[PDB]
Amino acid sequence: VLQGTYVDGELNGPAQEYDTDGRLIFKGQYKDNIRHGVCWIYYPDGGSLVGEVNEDGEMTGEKIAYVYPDERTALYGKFIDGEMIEGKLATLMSTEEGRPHFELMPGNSVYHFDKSTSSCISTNALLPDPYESERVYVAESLISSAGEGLFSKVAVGPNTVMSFYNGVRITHQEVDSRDWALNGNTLSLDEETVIDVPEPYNHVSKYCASLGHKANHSFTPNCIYDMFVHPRFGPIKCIRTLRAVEADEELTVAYGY
Repeated sequence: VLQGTYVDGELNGPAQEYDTDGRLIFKGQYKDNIRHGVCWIYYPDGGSLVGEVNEDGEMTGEKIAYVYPDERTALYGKFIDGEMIEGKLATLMSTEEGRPHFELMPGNSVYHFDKSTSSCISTNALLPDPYESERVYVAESLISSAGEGLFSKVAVGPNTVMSFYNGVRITHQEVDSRDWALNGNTLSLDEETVIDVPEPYNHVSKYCASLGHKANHSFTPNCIYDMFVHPRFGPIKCIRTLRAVEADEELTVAYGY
């Protein structure tokens, strides 16, 4: 559903778009039937993309931003048609009138869209996700037979995205062909895809771009796997709290597949 102001057979002025479940997914304005000015695109997971659109109404420019679900942490910079070419870490300081004002964080790390393949998990296996690194850490699990576990660095309420589950993308068939010892870290993304963190990447000294594969299974979990559109990893899953969680609590999830 689209709701917009129309002047002379054409959309002109404020407009909002909802998806089937009724979630607001876009807020902006149109000019001559084309999106115009500063527009906001919201993803079901709470993340968003904001910036002045180009003349074809596309999220293309040098001052576009992807904003994480805390509505504060952002990756600011060059995007073409919504795909991040080069984003730098920043903080959304305020939104006077329609527009966001960003403050860059110190540092030289730049981020870009880097969806994985069957073989390659990442062009920067050791560049941590900035939003996740402030929320969780890996340490020895309190489940005895488990080994390492994922813990919260801070206290947060229900429905909070804490970690991302990225990995190589392979087929359900390949996973169901050879077996068990190699399937420790597989998660079904969709009917056609399975995400896996194999080989040497299962260890944080070798891969720490995302840490979701570290959460252990539990039958009374405090988190859940959820779909997530990430500006660097693409369509993946994230780990979201099911209830309030205190600082240093182990995060556990129900079986995915």
